[PDB]
Amino acid sequence: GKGKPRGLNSARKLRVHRRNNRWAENNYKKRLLGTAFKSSPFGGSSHAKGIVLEKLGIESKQPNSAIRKCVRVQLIKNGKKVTAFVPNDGCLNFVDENDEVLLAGFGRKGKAKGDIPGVRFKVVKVSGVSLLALWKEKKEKPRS
Amino acid sequence: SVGFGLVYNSVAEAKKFEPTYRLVRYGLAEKVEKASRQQRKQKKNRDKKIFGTGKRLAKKVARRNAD
Amino acid sequence: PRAPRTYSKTYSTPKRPYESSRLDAELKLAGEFGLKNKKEIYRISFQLSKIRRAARDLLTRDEKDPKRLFEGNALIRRLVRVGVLSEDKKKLDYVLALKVEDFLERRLQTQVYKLGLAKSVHHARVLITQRHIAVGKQIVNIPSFMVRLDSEKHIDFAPTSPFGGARPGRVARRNAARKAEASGE
Amino acid sequence: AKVHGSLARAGKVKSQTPKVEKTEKPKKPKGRAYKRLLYTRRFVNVTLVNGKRRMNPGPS
Amino acid sequence: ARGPKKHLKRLAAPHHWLLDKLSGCYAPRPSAGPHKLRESLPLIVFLRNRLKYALNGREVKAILMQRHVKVDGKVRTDTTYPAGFMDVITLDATNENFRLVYDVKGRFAVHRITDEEASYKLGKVKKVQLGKKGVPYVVTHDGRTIRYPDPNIKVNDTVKIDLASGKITDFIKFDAGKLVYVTGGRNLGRIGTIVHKERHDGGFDLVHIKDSLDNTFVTRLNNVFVIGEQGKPYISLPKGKGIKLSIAEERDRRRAQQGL
RNA sequence: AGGAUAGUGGCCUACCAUGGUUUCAACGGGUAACGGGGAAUAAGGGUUCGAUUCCGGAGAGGGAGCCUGAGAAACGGCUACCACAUCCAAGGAAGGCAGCAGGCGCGCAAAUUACCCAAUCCUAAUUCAGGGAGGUAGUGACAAUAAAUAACGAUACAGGGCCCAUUCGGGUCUUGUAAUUGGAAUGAGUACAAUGUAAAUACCUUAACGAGGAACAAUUGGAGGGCAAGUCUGGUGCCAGCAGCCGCGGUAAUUCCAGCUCCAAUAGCGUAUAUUAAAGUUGUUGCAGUUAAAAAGCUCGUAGUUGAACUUUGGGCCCGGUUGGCC
RNA sequence: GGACUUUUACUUUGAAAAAAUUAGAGUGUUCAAAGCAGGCGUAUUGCUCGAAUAUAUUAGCAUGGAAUAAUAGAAUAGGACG
Ligand SMILES: [Mg+2]
Ligand SMILES: [Mg+2]
Ligand SMILES: [Mg+2]
Ligand SMILES: [Mg+2]
Ligand SMILES: [Mg+2]
Ligand SMILES: [Mg+2]
Ligand SMILES: [Mg+2]
Ligand SMILES: [Mg+2]
Ligand SMILES: [Mg+2]
Ligand SMILES: [Mg+2]
Ligand SMILES: [Mg+2]
Ligand SMILES: [Mg+2]
Ligand SMILES: [Mg+2]
Ligand SMILES: [Mg+2]
Ligand SMILES: [Mg+2]
Ligand SMILES: [Mg+2]
Repeated sequence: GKGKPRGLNSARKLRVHRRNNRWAENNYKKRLLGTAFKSSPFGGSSHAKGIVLEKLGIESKQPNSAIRKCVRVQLIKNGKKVTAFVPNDGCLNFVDENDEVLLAGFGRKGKAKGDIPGVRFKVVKVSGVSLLALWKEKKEKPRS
Repeated sequence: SVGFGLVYNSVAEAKKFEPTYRLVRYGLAEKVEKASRQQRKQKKNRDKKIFGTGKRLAKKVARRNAD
Repeated sequence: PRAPRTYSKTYSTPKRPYESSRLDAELKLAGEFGLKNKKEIYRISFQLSKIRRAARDLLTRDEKDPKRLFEGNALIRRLVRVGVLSEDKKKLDYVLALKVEDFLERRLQTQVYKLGLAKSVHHARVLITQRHIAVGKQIVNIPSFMVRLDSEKHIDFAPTSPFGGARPGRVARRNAARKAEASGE
Repeated sequence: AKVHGSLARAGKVKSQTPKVEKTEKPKKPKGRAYKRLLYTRRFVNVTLVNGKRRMNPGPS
Repeated sequence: ARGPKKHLKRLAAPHHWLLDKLSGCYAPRPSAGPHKLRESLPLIVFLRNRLKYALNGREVKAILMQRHVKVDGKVRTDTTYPAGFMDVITLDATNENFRLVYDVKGRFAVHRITDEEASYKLGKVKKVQLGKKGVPYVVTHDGRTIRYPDPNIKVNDTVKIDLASGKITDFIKFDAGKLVYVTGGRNLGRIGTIVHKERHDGGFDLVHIKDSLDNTFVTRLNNVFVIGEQGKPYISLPKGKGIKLSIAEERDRRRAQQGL
């Protein structure tokens, strides 16, 4: 019974069956294929720097109506283009075009967050200054 | 306070078995006025480039300067 | 390179951050014993969990086991010496009944409060921190000193402290000088 | 997917909110003193107990 | 790699030296000599760490370069000289002699001996071979060769060396009911009597040893060192006589001593 | 069989034979692979990590070759070729920081071109010389330990206490509130000095100075639920924004922006990425497959896995110990 | 020395399996993380406790057992015993 071998000398069958079915997990498949290294905007990194290409107004998903004020940026280390959300009231006037930003994920390891469709990154800093510090007026955006 | 202590037999045994830094601390021996470690090493490396005493090249460059 | 140093954490955070049933119990303990924060309770809980684990895993084995005898006697002796466990109820199964309040009442703050000289646990803590208490001849300014049942009779004001004598005090000196000036001389 | 999404309206509410300065109040004690006052405010001075213990009740 | 190593990192030194983890990145690497470095005690370790006659290696060198210390009757000014089991260390001042024997906890213990015992030493026969010109000789455990030995001296026997001339004054055969000393393994420091031995052709002869108070254990033949007969050892035993009390009754003795 | 090697060996050569490995996975491909001691987590079983303090291996821009030597296929040795790079009077000559410090570049990502051989050890002809090995300090919120930002004093008081509190009257021990009002306690910081150390800087001590807003002023993140904490007050009106998830915002928003208040951890707190438990959502322990995903259309069949029962059982005699009803 | 051996799986016990790390004994680093120190005399020129212990798998090596599972024997007797 149970549809799996039980004999004392069936360890090879059990180990191989577990190895084969292990490929149906998400995390095991990503680790073994090296997807983060190969197919991921960051090179497996938590943060990445980019140059802002343009400012975008992303419409909110149902049942919400809003313009989400994102930026299209190109990463320095690999040249990939991503969309990053700029989190706070305002803070899109702090970003500007051709500026340098630092990006993190939202927190869902991919998996666009909330009502923002197809956006997986958020801006942490611009021109070397924390966006939170610029929003709280602790610091000021450098001219350069 | 808690510390350590040694008492020797006479002056000479202390002055031979005691480290230089403690001799200098107690005033028995003076501090040797040596150059800094870096410039000492640089001078040693400079002398490494010289084979022999150096009077040969010294008078040769003196001839070149006073020709 | 030089051999690595060994260090460990002395506390563990609870699995559930926000549960009122123990949040208020922790605030009760902190208010009763004049503790700075919840880490001071977490440390005692970590220590007591270690001791309870040791006693449980050492009672699971039968008597007259040399392992159980040696480590059980060592743990019993240590707890009795520090005073968290009384002279009576001196057994491993009686170790499991220990509570955080036992170590908290064996803290230096608690004893300094109990034997007069403090009138309050908060006064006890500031008194200890301000180098006014000597457990023996030694000034101890650590409120969690964990007195060990043989230094209780020896807790008094430090001889180098104004409460111990021989010094009036910084502010006392300043105002004595000012008061003498305002009086005359 | 609204390419025409108006970005000119960013910061509207935070710009138009009336600026109200924080009031000057005495400093609150920090550390064991703060735990002391919290203990008194929660276990000794139990002010509002309407129905059950209430910890941030409003006026009325 | 590329040649012999000259450094010994601390935490890689033998544990029985009892070196403090801190206060130094390195440990005294024993020089080549009569004993393997794993089961040897360097002079600097014995003089500084064990006897506290020196504060540091500089003072150890100051001691040695004055010809004060001598091992087995020779000055041996080498700081890291590998003094090992059964060796006799002599200090010209303080009028004392030491014999290097492990205590029961498997480490060399500071054991003082008299001049008569310091005059000689014991050695374990590692091999009996015919040398050049047909001259027989034996090799002891401390890397010593003695020509013209007794014909009845076989391998793993014990010989008594006069230590003033490298000559054998007596020998003990390896036989049942003889007091042996364990020099390796988990039984370092034990002193007991041979019960019997297991042959095991193909390697690792096994010896059964009974303690004085009837603790029976087994050990490899390579760790067995004959030191006499049932009672009356040829060498003064260290304090303890190698019995290996259990930790509970060591605790009980410690408490009886401390608390009177 | 010979040659070569320090030596065994297809290590190489001559001749001969046709062998050797493989579904019990050879061979090939990939590795964001140096192996291990070990680390994180962890009821048990496991999962994940290990470039990095110890051990072993390998390498010194990439290859190859070699000298000297006991020991090197060495690179702070040489030789050549390749790539890179320096000086030049143009003839030529000199190079190898994956040692220490430091610079450029790279990126999310990592410190002084400091002091010293005093300690640990190492090397030499050697007690003495040398050692960026090592140690000391600098930078340093990687991580960890301990724990300052205050503690004691006036007048209304729910009366929780005693003459049936019949009088804001009385010792009711009252911790418990109202910018008030008073002394006392002290280290953060400063520096006599000594100690500390090769010298020092700090630490432990210590003469004086050092508190009233003790301005000597604690932060971070939250207050719908998960999940502790607001039907408080303004502003906004599906906008701006918030929101891990569910959701909150279209004129009375407990969810946004603020003020007040409160909560949580606290010299730390939040965020991102990865990983572990939670996960009996990888399963041996221990899943599921009629309908939720999942019984090959059916049968044959090799490897693999697994395979009925039976052969000396049962009886007696001795020796030799014990959480156990009286020396 | 041979008129000397069916072969295993399995299980017991034992030798070894670096140190550090881990668990853990002792010790007022003022407490603690730590470290492996320290403690006691009248200090009249000295006595002394330590620096334990446990585990570290699979394979190999010995070693007691012979239930369980496999393997072999005497069928054209080319069989055993002297
Ligand atoms: Mg090397
Ligand atoms: Mg050949
Ligand atoms: Mg051949
Ligand atoms: Mg690699
Ligand atoms: Mg590694
Ligand atoms: Mg190499
Ligand atoms: Mg040579
Ligand atoms: Mg170099
Ligand atoms: Mg080199
Ligand atoms: Mg460098
Ligand atoms: Mg270094
Ligand atoms: Mg709010
Ligand atoms: Mg709630
Ligand atoms: Mg279906
Ligand atoms: Mg079917
Ligand atoms: Mg089909």
